[PDB]
Amino acid sequence: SGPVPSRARVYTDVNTHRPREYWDYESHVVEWGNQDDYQLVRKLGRGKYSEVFEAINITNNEKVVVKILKPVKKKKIKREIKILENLRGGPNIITLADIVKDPVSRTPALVFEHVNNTDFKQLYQTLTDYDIRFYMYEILKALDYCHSMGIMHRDVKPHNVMIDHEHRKLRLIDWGLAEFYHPGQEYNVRVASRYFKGPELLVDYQMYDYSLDMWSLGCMLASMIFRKEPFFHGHDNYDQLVRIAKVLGTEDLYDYIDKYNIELDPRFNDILGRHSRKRWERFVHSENQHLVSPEALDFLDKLLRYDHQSRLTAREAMEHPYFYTVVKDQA
Ligand SMILES: N#Cc1cnn2c(NC3CC3)cc(Nc3cccc(-n4cnnc4)c3)nc12
Repeated sequence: SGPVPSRARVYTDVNTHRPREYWDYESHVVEWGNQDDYQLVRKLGRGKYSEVFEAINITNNEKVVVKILKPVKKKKIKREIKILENLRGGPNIITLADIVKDPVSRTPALVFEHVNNTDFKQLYQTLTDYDIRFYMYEILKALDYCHSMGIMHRDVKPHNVMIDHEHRKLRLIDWGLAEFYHPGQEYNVRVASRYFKGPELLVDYQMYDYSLDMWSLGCMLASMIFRKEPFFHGHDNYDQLVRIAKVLGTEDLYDYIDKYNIELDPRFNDILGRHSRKRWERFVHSENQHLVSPEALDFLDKLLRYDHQSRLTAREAMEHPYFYTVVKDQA
């Protein structure tokens, strides 16, 4: 009879202090550009809700990326657009450049700045220890910004990070799952990719916040420093929690569940079992050691907690000793 409520420990009331129209995205009327300014060059991808193309803007010969949407509810498009507009100009956030509709096909299309992304297949296997720190820092810039701006991404994962390694340039993309944080709001748990889902999603706690992003970020980091993609390799949503439980241990899981008075889907009773909390050494090997340091491990531990309220904030993370060499070097 009742899960215990949660609020975010930071940036809690940011949207409340803004005018309505900032977060009330169903109000948003869309500014349409001229679709004849863009010619499609080649397909790049086929996401869940979109097909993605490289294009040229013929007015200025600018290279651009075009996301043509499949049928989605207008208020979700208004949501994606509103968040992009609110965040435009923020550090390492992708820039929305324009919005167009095919006059006949009535299909909306988002137009983005092009990033010359070297492929995350082969990039991630040439990344030095310093490289990872630098790019982890650059993602945290984006996350602290969007959080301070009342937004949670909700789909942080390698595919949604664009890196031009030649120009040491990073952009957090795909804001189509992002939502505004409002104290006491119960969100949809059917979000994020399986391997990147935090416990709150898996146990069905809806009153989550920005700290979801910090779990996902931990997942990314783990896979990068231990060179194990994906780090938590679940067979389905249920088993994903088990993979977490096999590392973080069942004791803290049940403490988390008590505190928030969560009702576990009675299925979980079977397969969760009892499991100790493992040390990170069980994942350190000769081919990864050159990426793992005590400071990296300390950092990771403080991202990957069941209790969303005890995970580092983006700002806290940025102050971690893991990034001292990076922070000092960025002068
Ligand atoms: N935004 C952006 C951007 C910017 N650059 N870029 C590149 N650059 C190509 C490698 C040169 C690829 C690329 N690919 C891609 C593939 C599937 C889905 C999405 N997506 C989903 N939601 N928004 C976007 C994007 N996206 C981008």
